[PDB]
Amino acid sequence: RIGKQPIPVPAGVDVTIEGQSISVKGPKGTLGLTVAEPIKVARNDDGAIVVTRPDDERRNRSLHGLSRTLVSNLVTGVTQGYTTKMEIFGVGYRVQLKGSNLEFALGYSHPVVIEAPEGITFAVQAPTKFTVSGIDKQKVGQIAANIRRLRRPDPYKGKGVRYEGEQIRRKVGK
Amino acid sequence: VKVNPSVKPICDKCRLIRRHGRVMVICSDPRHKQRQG
Amino acid sequence: ARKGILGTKLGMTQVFDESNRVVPVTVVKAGPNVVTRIRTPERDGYSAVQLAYGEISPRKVNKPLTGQYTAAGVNPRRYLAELRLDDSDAATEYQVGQELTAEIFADGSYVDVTGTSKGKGFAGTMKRHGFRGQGASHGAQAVHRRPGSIGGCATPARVFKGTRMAGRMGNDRVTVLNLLVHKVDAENGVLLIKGAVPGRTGGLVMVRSAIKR
Amino acid sequence: NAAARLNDITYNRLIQGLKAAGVEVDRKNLADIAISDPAAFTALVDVARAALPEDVNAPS
Amino acid sequence: PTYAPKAGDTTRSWYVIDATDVVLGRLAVAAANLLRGKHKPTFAPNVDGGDFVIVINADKVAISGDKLQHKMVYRHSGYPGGLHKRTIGELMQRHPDRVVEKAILGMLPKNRLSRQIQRKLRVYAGPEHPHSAQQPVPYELKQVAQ
RNA sequence: CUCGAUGUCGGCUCGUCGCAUCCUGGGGCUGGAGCAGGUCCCAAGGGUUGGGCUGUUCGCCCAUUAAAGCGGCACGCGAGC
RNA sequence: ACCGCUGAAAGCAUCUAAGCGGGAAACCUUCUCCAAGAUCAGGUUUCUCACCCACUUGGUGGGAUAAGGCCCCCCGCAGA
Ligand SMILES: [Mg+2]
Ligand SMILES: [Mg+2]
Ligand SMILES: [Mg+2]
Ligand SMILES: [Mg+2]
Ligand SMILES: [Mg+2]
Ligand SMILES: [Mg+2]
Ligand SMILES: [Mg+2]
Ligand SMILES: [Mg+2]
Ligand SMILES: [Mg+2]
Ligand SMILES: [Mg+2]
Ligand SMILES: [Mg+2]
Ligand SMILES: [Mg+2]
Ligand SMILES: [Mg+2]
Ligand SMILES: [Mg+2]
Ligand SMILES: [Mg+2]
Ligand SMILES: [Mg+2]
Ligand SMILES: [Mg+2]
Ligand SMILES: [Mg+2]
Ligand SMILES: [Mg+2]
Ligand SMILES: [Mg+2]
Ligand SMILES: [Mg+2]
Ligand SMILES: [Zn+2]
Repeated sequence: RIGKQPIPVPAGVDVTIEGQSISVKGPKGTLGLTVAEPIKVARNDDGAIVVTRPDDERRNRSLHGLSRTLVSNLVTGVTQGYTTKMEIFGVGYRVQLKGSNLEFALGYSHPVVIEAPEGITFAVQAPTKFTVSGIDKQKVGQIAANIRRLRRPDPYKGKGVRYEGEQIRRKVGK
Repeated sequence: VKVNPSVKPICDKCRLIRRHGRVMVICSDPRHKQRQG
Repeated sequence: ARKGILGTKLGMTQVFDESNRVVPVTVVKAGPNVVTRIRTPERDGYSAVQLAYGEISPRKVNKPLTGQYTAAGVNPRRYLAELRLDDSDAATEYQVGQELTAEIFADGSYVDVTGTSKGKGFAGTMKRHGFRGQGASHGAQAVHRRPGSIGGCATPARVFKGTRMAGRMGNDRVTVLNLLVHKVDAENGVLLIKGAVPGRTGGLVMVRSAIKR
Repeated sequence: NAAARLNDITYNRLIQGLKAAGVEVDRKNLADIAISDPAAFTALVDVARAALPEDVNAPS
Repeated sequence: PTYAPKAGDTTRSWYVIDATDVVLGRLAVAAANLLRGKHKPTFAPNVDGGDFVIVINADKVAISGDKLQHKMVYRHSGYPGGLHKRTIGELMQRHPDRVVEKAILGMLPKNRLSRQIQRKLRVYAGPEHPHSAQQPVPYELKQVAQ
């Protein structure tokens, strides 16, 4: 079903096609993507994005619903940029900005610094709460998955870095 | 994981999927991770 | 920025430092050198610098080798060797005719010293590879220093390539790593290098700065 | 087979076309014309190609 | 008396084969026949007939995705445990001319005259060859229709 | 297969190879609080001690060790002892 | 091995089918050594850079030399 549904475009000032290619630009930075070769991307009446396919294969149905939710991440990620929201639990654990970087005090014998790459901006809101922002959904969630594995998963005291709202498993201990 | 040539779901929320050419069981309870090898 | 010099080993002696410990040094005359040729990557394919060393009579050097010095404007020397640099920024500090001396090394720096090890002749297996031999008694017939077995049986019907055996030993290029520089004497042109330096007392020695530090 | 393929036909179909036209030249002399007289070998290709059936894959 | 060629009758020429999308099996076969002279009607298996082959663009040959990972190249040095192995995918980065040249030299006959045949083969990686003093004519792959 | 000869245990000497891994290296699960473990998966680069008893292999014992691995190679190796 | 992010076929979900990461004494570079007999026999330089004779006038035979090396001589911590 996904892929058989158009892409709503709020602004999309240069949603273009140049020989099996696509680009986007708007209030934020620009983003590029190349759809796989059987899947054609085309226009609706509103200048929007509607993708097509040859019909009923094992491999063309897969690349169609895939390549819908990759093009729509561009026109969402430029208008409404993605922010992952993470929290710090445990007694004595905290987080600060050393400039553009992000230090952690996770019970180690050294402060763990995380060098922020291009396109990613860190921001804290509390000593136990912070956010990771950007425009690319894969590039944001890759950085937020590096921070989640900074400590070993601890099922006894809950000491670690988490996503907000998620519920890790807990054991009884002694 | 458990590495046994016979894998099957144990509880009612174990999915049974296929990745990288081998059949494995993922779940929420971590003692139900199984694969074939 | 790997510096290097050619020199002559002069023997060993001992010296005392500030903590009143004894330090076995090995005197190396890091003599005056000169460049005579620069290997550039666009002309020769790599980056290096020749170094000429040693006093010699100008009649003992033949006409093919004399003319290689006339193209550089240097009197003929005895030895001639290359210092291998990295693959970029070749000769911004080496010119043809530049005099290199012994005080390019600082006190307390580390050096890597390469020369030719002393010869030991046709050496048996207990000296060359450190075997054990059979016993000295308890019946051992004529095998007191012999290597024993050298293979299996009908499988495999061959001695493997690389089996350790008797043969000549010495005359090998041996590099000794991370030697401490106790004192450089700029008045005499002498490095006091802590430890052992391979060679007979008078052989050629290349003293290069360490990479392992 | 080397000289049939300078005249865009396989050896597979040259022997078929020279039996469908009644040319009983043996392979010794057919390989001696190919070296010594090449214009007399193109004519034996055009005899064997024209005498070949039109759909060579259709059953007889 | 069938024809056996004299010395001084084998006339050689210069071909150049581009390899921009050609698989390694189609190109090693068409270079092996062209070096030995199977395409010439004056063929004799004991005479080094055949032309020169210049293979340009060997870093762009068509090898599948599952062969740049799992197809191995073995050498043995003679010393025990001296078996080494490198994948095709880590030979197509350093020495891409050796991958095309190994596929040709396994398709020549295993005899003495193939060591003179393989002296007529130049394999390069880029699109540029030094043999412009000669005039190499290009050679495209053709299949005779049947 | 070998009877017009293929010299057999154990030890010494020198090896080489497999991984069904003893130590060290990387992990999942745990009836894993920690420290130590149990179990499974990945991994063969190097290391794997010296004595008492016995012809011994094996095995028990002593003092250690990061550990004192299991096997193939004519139960490797007597034109080497 | 194991852990992932994005993400369908399968409106959910899933480390995967397109695509991208983290990952060990194993592998490959790095460090030491041998190595162009690597017959694809390599590279940058320097020196000599020259005569005479006969014949069946040949990528022919000889002779005499340059640059240069070897033998002999004095030896070595180099060595059967
Ligand atoms: Mg994997
Ligand atoms: Mg001696
Ligand atoms: Mg002894
Ligand atoms: Mg005797
Ligand atoms: Mg004796
Ligand atoms: Mg055969
Ligand atoms: Mg007999
Ligand atoms: Mg464990
Ligand atoms: Mg294993
Ligand atoms: Mg071992
Ligand atoms: Mg290694
Ligand atoms: Mg006693
Ligand atoms: Mg063994
Ligand atoms: Mg035995
Ligand atoms: Mg045994
Ligand atoms: Mg015995
Ligand atoms: Mg024997
Ligand atoms: Mg590493
Ligand atoms: Mg060398
Ligand atoms: Mg070789
Ligand atoms: Mg040479
Ligand atoms: Zn379960």
